[PDB]
Amino acid sequence: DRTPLVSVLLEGPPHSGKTALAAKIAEESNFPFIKICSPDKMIGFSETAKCQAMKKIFDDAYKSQLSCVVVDDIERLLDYVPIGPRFSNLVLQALLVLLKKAPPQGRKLLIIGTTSRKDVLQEMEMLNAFSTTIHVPNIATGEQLLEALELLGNFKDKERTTIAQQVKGKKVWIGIKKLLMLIEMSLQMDPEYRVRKFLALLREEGASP
Amino acid sequence: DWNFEKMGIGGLDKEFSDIFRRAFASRVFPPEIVEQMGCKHVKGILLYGPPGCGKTLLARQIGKMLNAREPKVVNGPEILNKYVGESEANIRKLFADAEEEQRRLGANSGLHIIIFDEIDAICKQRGSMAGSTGVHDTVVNQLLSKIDGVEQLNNILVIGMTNRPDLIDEALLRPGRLEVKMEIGLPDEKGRLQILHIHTARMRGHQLLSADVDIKELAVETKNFSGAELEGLVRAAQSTAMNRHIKASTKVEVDMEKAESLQVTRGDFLASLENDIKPAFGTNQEDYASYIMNGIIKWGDPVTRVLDDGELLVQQTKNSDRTPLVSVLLEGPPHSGKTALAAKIAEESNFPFIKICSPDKMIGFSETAKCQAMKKIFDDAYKSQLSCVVVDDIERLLDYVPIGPRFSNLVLQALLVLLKKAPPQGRKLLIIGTTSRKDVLQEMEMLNAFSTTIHVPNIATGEQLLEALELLGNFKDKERTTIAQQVKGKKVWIGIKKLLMLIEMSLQMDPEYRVRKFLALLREEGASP
Ligand SMILES: Nc1ncnc2c1ncn2[C@@H]1O[C@H](COP(=O)(O)OP(=O)(O)OP(=O)(O)O)[C@@H](O)[C@H]1O
Ligand SMILES: Nc1ncnc2c1ncn2[C@@H]1O[C@H](COP(=O)(O)OP(=O)(O)O)[C@@H](O)[C@H]1O
Repeated sequence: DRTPLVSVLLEGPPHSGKTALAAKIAEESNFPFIKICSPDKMIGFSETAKCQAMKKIFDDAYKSQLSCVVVDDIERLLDYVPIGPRFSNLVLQALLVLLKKAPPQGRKLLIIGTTSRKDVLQEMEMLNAFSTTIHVPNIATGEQLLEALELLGNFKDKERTTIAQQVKGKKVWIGIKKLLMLIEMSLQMDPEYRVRKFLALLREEGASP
Repeated sequence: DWNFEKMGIGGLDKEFSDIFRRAFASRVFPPEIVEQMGCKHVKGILLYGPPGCGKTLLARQIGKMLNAREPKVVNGPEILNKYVGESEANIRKLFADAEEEQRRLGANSGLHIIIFDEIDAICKQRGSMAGSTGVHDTVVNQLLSKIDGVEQLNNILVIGMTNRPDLIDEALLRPGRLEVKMEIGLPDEKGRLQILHIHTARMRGHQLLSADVDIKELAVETKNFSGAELEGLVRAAQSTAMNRHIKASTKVEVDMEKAESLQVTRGDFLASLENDIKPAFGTNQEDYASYIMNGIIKWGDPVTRVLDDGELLVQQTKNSDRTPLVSVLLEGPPHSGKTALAAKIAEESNFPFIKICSPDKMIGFSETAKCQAMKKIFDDAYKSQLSCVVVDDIERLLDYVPIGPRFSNLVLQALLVLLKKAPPQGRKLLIIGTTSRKDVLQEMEMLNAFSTTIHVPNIATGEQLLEALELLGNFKDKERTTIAQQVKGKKVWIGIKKLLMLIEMSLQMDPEYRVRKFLALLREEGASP
């Protein structure tokens, strides 16, 4: 009752799977009113239109005894691009004002964010508004890679052994979505050369943490 | 009576049954039980889909089915007038007969039908902010007041048709107003079969069609036709058959009975298919001739490598379930001929819907117009079971110039967003980009959105240039030997288009002095990366 408004930021490396986890949390919330404010439904909008859309979503969110709103891929809303830099000021000011506005008496709210560039948000003095942050990591060991390959269920036992013998000798750094894409790309060759191409792609993609 | 087929509509099996069940189930049941229950009647429905797929026809047929009076067709753009209180007056004139007849006859009145066409051009979301009210904030208010107001009308039905179902107000779609929504999409094989039967029943009856015409074949041939396209095909075929009959009669003194025997039509169908009808949601054969103009000549292994990689990507995007969206980027030095290979891959794709987006058609356009054009192209691409879209130059769409640097941010955001949006369930897409400056793209952080990259190199050996000259076949044997001896050294660096231009320029001198000019031009050019 002393904290009617809460916030949280989910951040990590790209191709790591943030939106899915945010949606899963929202679904498991069991709240009467759940919404998503994504940037792919505002293609071509100017600044003021985006401001109006965000305000309209939050106005509706303010008319229920409970709520939950997800703002995902913030850096797309702000219109950021490293050259310059350049971005939109009106949207940033609107978001900063809305992140600390209390609903009418007796009602409650919860906001979840998402991003892939934490430092750039830190430079704008934004992390002073979010109450806390959570970190989503990538795959960082051969055992986890083999476990994921098993759970997906693509390769046989002999191929599992062949890949393990070579891949258990060091550490790896790869996201989950990229892993699915690599598997799908590998499966287009003839049955003989599948594992070789998979290993070649994995070696090429591998980079220092 | 339902008999969807008898009425004159084919391919609408479920989008008719659901309508009949949900909306019209309380108009035909015995009045006694309906009155005993005490349930009102639905007050309208909404139809949205691609143009030319048979919406207005369904509205008129529904109107005729219920013994309703003559519908009042209205066009959305025509209601607006520039004086105060003229648009509202027009919107308020359509509901006169219903009010008068209910006031007179009590509760035994008939049924009136009103058809709004392009309902999204007068009814847009109202502006909440003070001082930011729209210009058409009164038409919507008048329409909302009339549809369901203080005085009830229980003898009306409003049918609205549109194409952009997401711009319409949200107070106009609650269960009281226009509470049923339906989608009419492009017909599949069975729908085309039914439509062709409906449109050739008359010719079959009058005994004019040949015995060698097979409707199933023509059903398979047309892949993304709508109804209007099929009807136009039939009419064009019959017209060309008439023209052939007249030509045969005039050319020769043959008996008229022979001409009437020739009145049967077999080749007309294929001729019209290949030369008369141009689908909007189908492959276009007129553009590849304008991009791959001089053809693909195999001068080395790199061409084979690139084509094989493209084929692999296509085969992946066809037969996958975990990746409905795939992207690829062709990058290389200038004048290497990237657009030609991209178009060749697209042509060899064998996909129902192929389109090319290039900046040549956007001269003088402001950035917002370019955004709208790209959005429309992708929106069209989202309506087919398979697709392929080509973005020609990703460096002129941005208006990049090294000084500054200066470019347009909004188009870049549109591109970055549109490379991640997946199509509706079950449909698949493929995107091929073509660029000449990959480093600047990497600076903008666009190179991480793509999936894979392909490299298109230049000629880098003497024997490759000699083989290219052989394939082009311009110079004779002695000049061939002279050139081969001169540049046997493998330190050449030239683009294919530049090679064509140099050959054309060098050919303009007299027969004696032709090799020297070509060699001088080649030497003047660069010789290393
Ligand atoms: N193997 C080949 N690869 C590419 N183009 C070829 C080949 N053989 C012949 N050509 C011809 O070369 C020309 C290719 O020019 P194209 O328009 O693709 O250039 P480009 O690389 O897009 O140019 P720029 O980057 O300067 O805009 C076409 O006439 C094509 O017919
Ligand atoms: N399902 C169908 N079966 C047969 N013909 C159709 C069908 N749908 C459309 N047509 C043809 O298309 C023509 C025009 O359709 P139209 O009413 O203009 O559609 P829209 O509402 O998209 O403008 C009609 O005259 C009709 O012959």
